[PDB]
Amino acid sequence: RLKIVTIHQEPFVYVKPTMSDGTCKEEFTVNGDPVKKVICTGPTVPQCCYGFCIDLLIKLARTMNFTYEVHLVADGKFGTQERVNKKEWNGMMGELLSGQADMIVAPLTINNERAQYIEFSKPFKYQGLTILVKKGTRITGINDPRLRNPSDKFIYATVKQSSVDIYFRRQVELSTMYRHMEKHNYESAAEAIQAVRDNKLHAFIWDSAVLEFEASQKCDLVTTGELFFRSGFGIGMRKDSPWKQNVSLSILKSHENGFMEDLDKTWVRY
Amino acid sequence: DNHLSIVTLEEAPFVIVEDIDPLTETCVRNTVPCRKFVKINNSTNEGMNVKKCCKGFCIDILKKLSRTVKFTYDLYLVTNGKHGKKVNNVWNGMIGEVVYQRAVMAVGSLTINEERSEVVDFSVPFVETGISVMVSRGTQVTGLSDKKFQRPHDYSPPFRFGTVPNGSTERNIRNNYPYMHQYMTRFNQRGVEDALVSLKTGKLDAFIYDAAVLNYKAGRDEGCKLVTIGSGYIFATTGYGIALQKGSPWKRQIDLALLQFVGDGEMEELETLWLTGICH
Ligand SMILES: N[C@H](Cc1cc(C(=O)O)nn1-c1ccc(Br)cc1)C(=O)O
Repeated sequence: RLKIVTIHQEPFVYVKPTMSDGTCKEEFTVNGDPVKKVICTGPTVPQCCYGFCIDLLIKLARTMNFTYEVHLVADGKFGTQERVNKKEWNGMMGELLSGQADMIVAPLTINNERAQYIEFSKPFKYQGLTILVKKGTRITGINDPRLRNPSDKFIYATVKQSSVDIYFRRQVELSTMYRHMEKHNYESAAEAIQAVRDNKLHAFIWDSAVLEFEASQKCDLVTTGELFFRSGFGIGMRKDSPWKQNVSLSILKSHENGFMEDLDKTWVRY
Repeated sequence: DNHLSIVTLEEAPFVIVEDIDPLTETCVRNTVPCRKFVKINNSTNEGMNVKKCCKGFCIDILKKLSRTVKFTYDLYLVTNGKHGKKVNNVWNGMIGEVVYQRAVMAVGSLTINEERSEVVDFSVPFVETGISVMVSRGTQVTGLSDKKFQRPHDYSPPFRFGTVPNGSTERNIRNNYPYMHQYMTRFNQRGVEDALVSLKTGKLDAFIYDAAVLNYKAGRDEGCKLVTIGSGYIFATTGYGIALQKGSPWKRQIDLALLQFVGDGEMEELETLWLTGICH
């Protein structure tokens, strides 16, 4: 019985209250297909989980003959490595590594830092980084003057303890951007998007698969359009895991099957 | 040792094959030595190894891997098949050289798929691809799943669209969209470059093929008249990867190295050097 850790991140994971008798509301997409819901505990009552990643998890479970219980990551973070001398990963990365989770099913970015310590599947989703702003705000993209030499006038940020924070921390020529951002990063994507609507933050630098969905439903918000870096999401497993090979074979089969395309239709596109 | 037999395949700009420099006996500049086995005739298996020089996006990858993972290699070009197709449960192409242990890795425009992944190990993908669509600018298509491809005769006139047959694109469409496949056979193109001219001259409305190749061709098209769809509409998304023998001791360090190259900008520079063109 695999312990799945995930995180709140629409459209990949929606998190909604249960009904009164502890079951999940039955629901269909506007195209007439069942929305598959699973119970998921976390920061600590049961809740309803569904979305792109949940359908993937359900599809993987039936294909590979295992059962699961899903919980939301405690600290609500994706995972970076931090000094304690020892080092330790926070977020879902930390939970996977300590055995609190057997598998991360989330929009978890594949990068070299994490892959030193865990096994990723082949990507189940290819995407990139982009910039969300509130319509009214106008910028070139990643090379706008307001970004390449910041001030407190124009505040931009990302999520703390995320692949995006690592990406800016590791590259020597993003050094001024990083100093500006670390003093302004946010604890979650939603909080950063809400801070963009409220004008407290002027640019959010985050995963395009999330930002384009947010823009297409919250029409005060717009992305620039560019992807300035390309990256994929993968399933996270520990170095030993006997599920590694069959999980990625199933991801590959699902891309060639049109299945992933149906998921993209249902959840990601507008 | 850490000396490796490596197979590749000609497909610009990923692998470009040139005759040995004229003829100081050596490969110069951009290029690495690659040998090719050339048949004496088609009634025999006899041939001669011919010395050539290879360059390109994937060769530049091979060179960075060689230095970081610390290995040496003898590079040769595959002589039966292209990338890898299972013929009567038996593999040809680059995949075949790997599974039958003539080569321990395969480097080139080799697409990662499930069937291959059961008999070879694949590195992480280092360039993105999938099935894309190319049209002349002005034409209105979402992608492969457009109803305009799926039920062609719901539109008058019906669209003229095809692919090059006998490869992965045809096989994928046959499995997913059987009527589409039946319909477009009458529009088979015999190569990429004939399909491009049929597009630019009005004989074809759409060409369906490998996204990485189509993006390359669009970015360099004279007149900038040919366009592909946005990567959000690519079908069956996957990537080129490096194939290794099953259970290979190189897979972990090849994977970490490619992820280092992506994360630190080096892959982006290679894309600008070889793949990005004058259009868009
Ligand atoms: N890289 C080649 C495959 C490439 C050429 C073929 C063709 O000739 O049709 N189509 N693709 C292709 C690429 C990705 C996907 Br998903 C589907 C088709 C390979 O490795 O075989």
